[PDB]
Amino acid sequence: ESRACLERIQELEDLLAKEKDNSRRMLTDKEREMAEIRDQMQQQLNDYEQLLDVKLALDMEISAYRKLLEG
Amino acid sequence: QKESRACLERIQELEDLLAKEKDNSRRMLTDKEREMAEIRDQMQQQLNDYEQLLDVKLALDMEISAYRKLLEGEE
Repeated sequence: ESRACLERIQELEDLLAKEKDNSRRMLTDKEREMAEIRDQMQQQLNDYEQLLDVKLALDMEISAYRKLLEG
Repeated sequence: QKESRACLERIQELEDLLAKEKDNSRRMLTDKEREMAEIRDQMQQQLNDYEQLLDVKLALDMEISAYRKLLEGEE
């Protein structure tokens, strides 16, 4: 084959290997971002469930106070 | 100036493979990105709810304060 053809084939083989490496890196990183945000969201869901519990415990305190007033 | 058919067939193949890799990559990134914006959206929701419920809580504390004062005896 001609020398100019071999160089172009070689160059494209490189760019394809380079590109497959870029895909692996960009995917790894976007999964890493994904795991950070889904954990952030889990912590938020937990803050809300803890707040719901504090709220539910005050409902019961309210009841005990009503029992003292309305008894 | 000519090149071989086999060579051209091989350059074109690689050029196609390279553009497809770029395509595959763009659309996997796009699917991540749309799933992340969908998630940052549920986090916006969850936070508005939290603030809403914090308000219920703050109002229960005021009611508790008022019952403690109302029941309070002298001396």
